[PDB]
Amino acid sequence: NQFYSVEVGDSTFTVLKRYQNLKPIGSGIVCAAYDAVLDRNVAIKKLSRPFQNQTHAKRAYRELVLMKCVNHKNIISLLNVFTPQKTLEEFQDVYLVMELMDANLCQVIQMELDHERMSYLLYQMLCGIKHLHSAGIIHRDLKPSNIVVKSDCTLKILDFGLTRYYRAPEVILGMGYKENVDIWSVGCIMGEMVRHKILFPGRDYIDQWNKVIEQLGTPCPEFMKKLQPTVRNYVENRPKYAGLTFPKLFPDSLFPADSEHNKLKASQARDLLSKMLVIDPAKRISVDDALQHPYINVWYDPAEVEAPPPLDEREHTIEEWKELIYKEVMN
Ligand SMILES: N#Cc1csc(NC(=O)CN2C(=O)CCc3ccccc32)c1-c1ncn[nH]1
Repeated sequence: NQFYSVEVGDSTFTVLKRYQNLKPIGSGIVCAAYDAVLDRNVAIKKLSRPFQNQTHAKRAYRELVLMKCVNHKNIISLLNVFTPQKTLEEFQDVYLVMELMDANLCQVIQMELDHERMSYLLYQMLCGIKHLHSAGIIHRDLKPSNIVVKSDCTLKILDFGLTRYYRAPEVILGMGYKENVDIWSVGCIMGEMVRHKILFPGRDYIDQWNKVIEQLGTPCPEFMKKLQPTVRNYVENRPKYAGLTFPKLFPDSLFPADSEHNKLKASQARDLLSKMLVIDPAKRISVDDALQHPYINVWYDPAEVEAPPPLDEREHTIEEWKELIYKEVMN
């Protein structure tokens, strides 16, 4: 038999013999191992009875189908998909072996970043988001914990979307959305790279909206009327805020600006934040326009952005789901 069992913290990883010296980075649970066939490190993800519920089964199938479908240098790639269980009656675990990077984007927010590396990181996030939007996939739940970094600094994205600090007002207020809903989430990550404090740290959905209007200000009347009247009632009732200007939100001291190059790049950065951190999606800058911003466009590469783009969203019983995933694991 090809596999071998190894104990890792709580769970028992029973992987192939090609993967050796596993190291835990979990929560699915994630292990970092060495592939002996490919001669390089990989990331193994144990899906523990992934068909356990519709939320689990729907996302896991979504993450399966899309990764073997999509192929980008900013969305992590699948290298091997397998299961130790031979039959469907025995089927219990799905292992997703996929490309390994060096660190998490949270680990990066704890650091001082020069404009050169920061604007390149952000550029990369936009490239993947753009390419996802061209497949008809809008992420929505974009977060740093779901973005991985190499010591390059090259960037890749782990998940495909759908801790809540990075969701857009329209997502929070159930308005319905469009492509540029991921420009909000980036502006939350960019501003966090600056402050090092999380921008809108709300304990609940209602509490999080307060931390938006305190800093940015109560959105325009034109925006208000597009809401669910029942929800619109609540927002129109909340106190009015003048909304602090972006120099006051991101003061001089935050940015590295000792040289003239840095001084210019600091305003170009704040000019970007100001366009991304907008409450009304009708006034919020688009991915296409953001890549053309003087801060970002210095990295532009059509070979990456304008790359070729590559089924439904249905309910299934957990008996129906099982077979569905097993089918796509056996491929
Ligand atoms: N799936 C998958 C993954 C494919 S790659 C990857 N993670 C990385 O590449 C980088 N990374 C982390 O992110 C967590 C911290 C960490 C420590 C040591 C080595 C890599 C990582 C993951 C992952 N790590 C944690 N959850 N998911």
